[PDB]
Amino acid sequence: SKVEEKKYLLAIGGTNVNVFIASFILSDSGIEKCRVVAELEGHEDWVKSLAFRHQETPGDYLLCSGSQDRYIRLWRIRINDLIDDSEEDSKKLTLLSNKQYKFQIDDELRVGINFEALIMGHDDWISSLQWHESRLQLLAATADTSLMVWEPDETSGI
Amino acid sequence: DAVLNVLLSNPEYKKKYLQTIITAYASQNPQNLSAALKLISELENSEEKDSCVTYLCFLQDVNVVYKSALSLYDVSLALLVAQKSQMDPREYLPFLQELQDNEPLRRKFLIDDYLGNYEKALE
Amino acid sequence: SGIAVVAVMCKPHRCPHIAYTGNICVYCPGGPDSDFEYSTQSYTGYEPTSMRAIRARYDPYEQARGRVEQLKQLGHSIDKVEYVLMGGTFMSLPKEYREDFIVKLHNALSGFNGNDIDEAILYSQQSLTKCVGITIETRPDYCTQTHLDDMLKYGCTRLEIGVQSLYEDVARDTNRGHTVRSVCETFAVSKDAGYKVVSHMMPDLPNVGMERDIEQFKEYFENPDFRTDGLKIYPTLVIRGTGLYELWKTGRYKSYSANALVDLVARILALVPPWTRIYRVQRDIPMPLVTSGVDNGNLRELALARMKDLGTTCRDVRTREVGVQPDQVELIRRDYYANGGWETFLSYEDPKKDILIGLLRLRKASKKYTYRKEFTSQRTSIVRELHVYGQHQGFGTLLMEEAERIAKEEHGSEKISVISGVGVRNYYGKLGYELDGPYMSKRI
Ligand SMILES: C[C@H]1O[C@@H](n2cnc3c(N)ncnc32)[C@H](O)[C@@H]1O
Ligand code: SF4
Repeated sequence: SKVEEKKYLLAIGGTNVNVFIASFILSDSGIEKCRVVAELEGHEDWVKSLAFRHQETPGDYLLCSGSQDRYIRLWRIRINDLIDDSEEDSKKLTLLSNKQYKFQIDDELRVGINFEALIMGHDDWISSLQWHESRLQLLAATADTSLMVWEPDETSGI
Repeated sequence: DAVLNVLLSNPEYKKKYLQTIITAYASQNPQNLSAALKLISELENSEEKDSCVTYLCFLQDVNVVYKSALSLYDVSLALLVAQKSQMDPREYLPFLQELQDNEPLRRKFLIDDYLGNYEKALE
Repeated sequence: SGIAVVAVMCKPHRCPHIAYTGNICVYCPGGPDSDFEYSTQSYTGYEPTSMRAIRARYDPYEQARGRVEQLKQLGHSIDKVEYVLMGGTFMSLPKEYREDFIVKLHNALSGFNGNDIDEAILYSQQSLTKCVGITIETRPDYCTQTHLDDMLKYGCTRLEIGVQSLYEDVARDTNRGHTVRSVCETFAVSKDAGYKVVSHMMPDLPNVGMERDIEQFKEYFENPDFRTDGLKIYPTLVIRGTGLYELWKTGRYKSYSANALVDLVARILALVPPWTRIYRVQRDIPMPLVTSGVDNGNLRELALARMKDLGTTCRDVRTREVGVQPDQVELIRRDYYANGGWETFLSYEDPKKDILIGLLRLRKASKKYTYRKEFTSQRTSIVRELHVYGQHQGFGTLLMEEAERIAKEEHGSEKISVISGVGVRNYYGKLGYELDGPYMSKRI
């Protein structure tokens, strides 16, 4: 997907237990500064499907990362001047699993990627992932002839 | 003791062979875990606190290491031991947060009621 | 833990020796030209593996996936699985069916979706539910240089040949279709390619009497032609629609009583050398189907009890492991000559309690054989399997430390080469090895 003018982010996945995210800046002729900057751990088996959600809030959107350990781990990508500053002397016992990845693309666009949610179930491997055009649901298809919609309900959060 | 008698004297013996010091304490019948977990906290150069605690929690049960890391009054060390302990993070992490913001002498009473050191708590 | 054994069956087909002989084997039951409904060759359709195949309609992606996750609903917690193929003459099938069969065997573990045989095994190398080997059974006239390197591309490491007799008249009169001097020549090209060769033997065949059975198996381990790494003892069962059923009908073939047969296999296991294993003493056929032959389904323990009061202990490498703690262990090796090459058998043993810890096979590559391109530019030595049971951890790296020191000095080799399976290719990459085709080798 894109962020705000020309800067893109690509999300690589396959054959291992991690998720790779790269970045590159566009130009009049081609692209440049194409390098791998993140390395997302958390999974237990291969990553079969992953997709971006559309940027509803300007500067804040989500990321689904489905995998072959029957889990559908989510991510969350924020923008400049909204980084959720941390690691200060009044630290919050950051629970190193939520270690809040951070990088720069060139110099003037820097992001923060943290962990959001984690869902069990699905009874088998999951195949395909889909978001919605407007609302905040998520479709998942598995390998045991099942198809279920996931939704964040109120008064619970999860 | 005799192994520790030589490679706790030179400054360069505890550089290369710092990992076998962890086994030399933790293999005793008094089970001197409090001196192994003391020299880990002084390791300031790199991430070698991670590589040593993952070796100390293999040859010993992890909650035995967790209760001993909790006893020498430094709470940032007890955090790294608990994440290796297959425990529910909603239990220990809130307990570790209440211990962080208090005063130091306020902490050393709160830390001893958990363990059973009632006389040491009372001081 | 352990190793998960998932058994699949290929498409029900006809053997390829029905054309020029006129029919299949005399004792073989089942198949398409029989009365059992929709059954693979040498099966009846009433077996617990052969009932999972018919419900799956022999679809390899759905037959294997239903078997794997069944074994973890019981809760075996599988992460190392070894496939074995059975039924028919799998290498007699057409070439565009065999390669697509093996591809979907790998896709049931990795999750890759494709049809290229050269690319599916690369995805399967970094799998986490990993394959340590594929066993494919075949006939001795289907182990030529065209067929042996097709199995290397498939990921096969162990292959099984039905020998079933060491006499020339028995392989002729039972319409077997080959000669016994031909199977002792194809053992040599198979063991020099790096395969664990297992053969099948059948007592109580027609025209081989009681006394000829015991000099049949004494020759099998004394002669350096055969001396294989495994056996499956399959006593002859008379089935309903077979060829030997009419010999039972007209009174021209009768079987053994079940007191002399258990006496026989109590003597066969006494001669088993410590480098071979006995996988089966009988096969899984439900006894309502069988008319004559073996009465019950407990011939294994009745044979171990019959040699209790003879003083003789079966020194079998399937029997002599942990299944009793060692507290100590020694390093011994054994050296025998098998069909063209110098085999050695390294192991860790206890001579008192008679229990094994680990084992290893190694072979000097001969000069009359070994057509492979990687094993011709210099003198090489081939390690054939490593198999460690279960500190009790460093037994793998000790057997690889010793098999390499013995190859440079005593063999005089410039390269050592492993026939590791696809899922365990990464265990050898840490030890300094590099892949070159089917093999995981290293210049010495
Ligand atoms: C395919 C495998 O089945 C075995 N086999 C074939 N027919 C019989 C029988 N009647 N009894 C026992 N084993 C048999 C063969 O020996 C071969 O190894
Ligand atoms: S024995 Fe092997 S070959 Fe002879 S018929 Fe039965 S299966 Fe076909």
